[PDB]
Amino acid sequence: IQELARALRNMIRTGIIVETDLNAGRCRVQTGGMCTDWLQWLTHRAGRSRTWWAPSVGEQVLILAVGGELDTAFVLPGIYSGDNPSPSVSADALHIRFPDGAVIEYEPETSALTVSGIKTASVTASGSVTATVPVVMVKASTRVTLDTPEVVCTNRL
Amino acid sequence: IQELARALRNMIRTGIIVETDLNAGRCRVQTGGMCTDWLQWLTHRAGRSRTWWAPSVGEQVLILAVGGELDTAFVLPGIYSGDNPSPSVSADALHIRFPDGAVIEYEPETSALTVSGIKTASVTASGSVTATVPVVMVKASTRVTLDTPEVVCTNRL
Amino acid sequence: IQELARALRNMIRTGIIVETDLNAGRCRVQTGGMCTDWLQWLTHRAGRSRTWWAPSVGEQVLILAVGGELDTAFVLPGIYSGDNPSPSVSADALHIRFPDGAVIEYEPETSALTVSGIKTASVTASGSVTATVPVVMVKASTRVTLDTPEVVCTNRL
Ligand SMILES: [Cl-]
Repeated sequence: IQELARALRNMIRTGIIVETDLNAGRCRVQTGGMCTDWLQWLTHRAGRSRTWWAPSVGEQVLILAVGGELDTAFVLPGIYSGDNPSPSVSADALHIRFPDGAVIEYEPETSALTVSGIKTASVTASGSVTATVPVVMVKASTRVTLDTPEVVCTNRL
Repeated sequence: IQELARALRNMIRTGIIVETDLNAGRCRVQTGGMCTDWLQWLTHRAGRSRTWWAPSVGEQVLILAVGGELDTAFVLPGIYSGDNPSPSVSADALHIRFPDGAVIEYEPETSALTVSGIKTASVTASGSVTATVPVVMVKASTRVTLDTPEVVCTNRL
Repeated sequence: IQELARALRNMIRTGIIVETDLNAGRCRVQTGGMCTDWLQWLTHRAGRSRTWWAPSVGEQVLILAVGGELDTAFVLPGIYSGDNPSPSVSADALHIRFPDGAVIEYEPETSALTVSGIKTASVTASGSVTATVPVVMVKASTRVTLDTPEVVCTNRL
């Protein structure tokens, strides 16, 4: 029958985000000769842990229709394109490129953890922050301020 | 035929996690008028790099059936709900909210990297940990301990 | 009809990565009695933010065919296997295991943020890096170097 085939071909589609609604957490997607209604996108976690990282206009995605009584569809980022190419060719590295030019990266080849291209950086811990490593370098252009009752240097200078 | 249509509608479904098996890495999901058998969930990576971040009871997910000789199905988190709403409305930020209230976040708008709401924090490196930035502030309520043969302050006090 | 059923069963498949092309960002996958052509894989983000974390040979994945005029298919990691088992059983923790043995982990149970098993670690910020916590420990086997015009210890020693 002719629409079982229509339902099957529309079950999984690919397309481009054309509009986002950050409050609703929904987007509209151009796929084939139409633009979808407002669809939710899948995120990494939406349970006891919750992630948020909104897809952007121009981002290529899959659209998965559930069909049935419900008949909703969901958006799943993301697919590399000419406009949005892979930011790396590394065999094993996790590489994250933010639109401000910042990079978060771990490269298992050199075992190098890299954060760069940012302005601010804050860690607020209630108990302990420790660091255990042969060499530590701080290159402060302005000054390092040590707001504490106490600093123990263990040996020499 | 009437079950091609049944297979098609059951190919992609949405539902809610009702039980987890952390040892097996499987979950059961309520979808429509039934609860699935124990299904594996998809994770970010399961190769040379491996991720683990178990979905939780109450989390809304997609279920994707492979059909065929195999006929298995897999669970894919996650979809925002009333119980589990988006933890942010930020246009570009990666925002992670843990159930202990901790937040990991980078906001490209302010280029601010944020870790907060945690107790402990440990970095164990075999070689070098360096930090290159104009201003550095440490606000230790108790004390900072510098267990090293040597600390070079490069200029003044 | 006999190939609506063939299209339906081939719509969603599972298989194993047998070859990768890091430049093209494509992989070939063994599924059933065949190996696919070069298929793109889905990544976390491919928009204003862009992620890269290539799947590896031996990694079990889903393959999603879009059918239709396009008829392409996309690869979605990842599924735990005997070769690539879950690196954790933790109820709430995000756990990342790199092939160099490094671990990135937050465990909400103990509220402990863990980075370990790495060699290098660099943060390059243009403005501020601050840290706000009762206890701070640095255990430098070799030396800590403070390349700054100024360090203010706020009280005592
Ligand atoms: Cl992800």
